[PDB]
Amino acid sequence: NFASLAPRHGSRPFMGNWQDIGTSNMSGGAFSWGSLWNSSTGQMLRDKLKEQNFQQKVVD
Amino acid sequence: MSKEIPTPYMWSYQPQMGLAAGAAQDYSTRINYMSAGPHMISRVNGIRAHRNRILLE
Amino acid sequence: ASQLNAVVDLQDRNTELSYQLLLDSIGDRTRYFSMWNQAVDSYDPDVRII
Repeated sequence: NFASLAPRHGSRPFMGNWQDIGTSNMSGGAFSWGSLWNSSTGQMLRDKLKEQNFQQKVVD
Repeated sequence: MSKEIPTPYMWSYQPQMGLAAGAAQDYSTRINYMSAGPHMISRVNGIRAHRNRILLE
Repeated sequence: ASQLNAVVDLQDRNTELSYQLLLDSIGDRTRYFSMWNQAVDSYDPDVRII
């Protein structure tokens, strides 16, 4: 019916899961993809650069 | 142990000559049930009997 | 009642190291949990490698 106006992955309209429709509140509500004087100029730059990507559960 | 359900003997190969060397009872795969009651002990004995039937045949 | 033990321990097993590896595997390790004194040992990677 409405499959026409959907991105198509090839002769198969890419309609997502319907399970997903809105609940968050204050307890029991959590979502994935969670959070995470100069002496030695060694791994300091490495740690500064380390705050640029998490591969934790990269999904694609 | 028991003369009716015995732990099997496993052959040892000598690669070099091609004959079979001496064998021995299997000593690496024994089950330690020394901390079990009669139920599981009978179950394990039945299992070893099944294994022996498979081998003989 | 059953005057027989139910935990069998050999000298071969290393339960300390096994528990360490399990803790590493199931969850993150660098986090600190004071309940079990759960602090993992480490070095400054600048001290180890100059």
